[PDB]
Amino acid sequence: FTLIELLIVVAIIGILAAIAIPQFSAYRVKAYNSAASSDLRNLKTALESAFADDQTYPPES
Amino acid sequence: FTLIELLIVVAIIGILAAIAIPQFSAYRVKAYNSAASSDLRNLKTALESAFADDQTYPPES
Repeated sequence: FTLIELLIVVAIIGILAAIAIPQFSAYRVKAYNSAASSDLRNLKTALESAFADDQTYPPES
Repeated sequence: FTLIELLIVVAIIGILAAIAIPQFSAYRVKAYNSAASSDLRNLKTALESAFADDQTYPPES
């Protein structure tokens, strides 16, 4: 509308364009880690189930 | 909160929804089996007790 109105908008667009976007890197690597430790604690039950069938842990591959 | 925040959540919900759920089928069939072998080894003591009363194993049914 008025030149002064178009001077507040550009003064607010500048504000709302920098709101300290956080580093969402550590908060995701923790999920990837806790998939692998879960997966290992599960894998152990398969190994120690298979031993109590065969008196041996499985052959590799 | 922020669109980027709602992009990590959907990136973690996808992770924590696939954590390699193991096949809990063999680990239960072993229990059903070891009920029946226990039950037989017990049933034998009843048969060979009853013989030493009557000089005969029981009639069927």
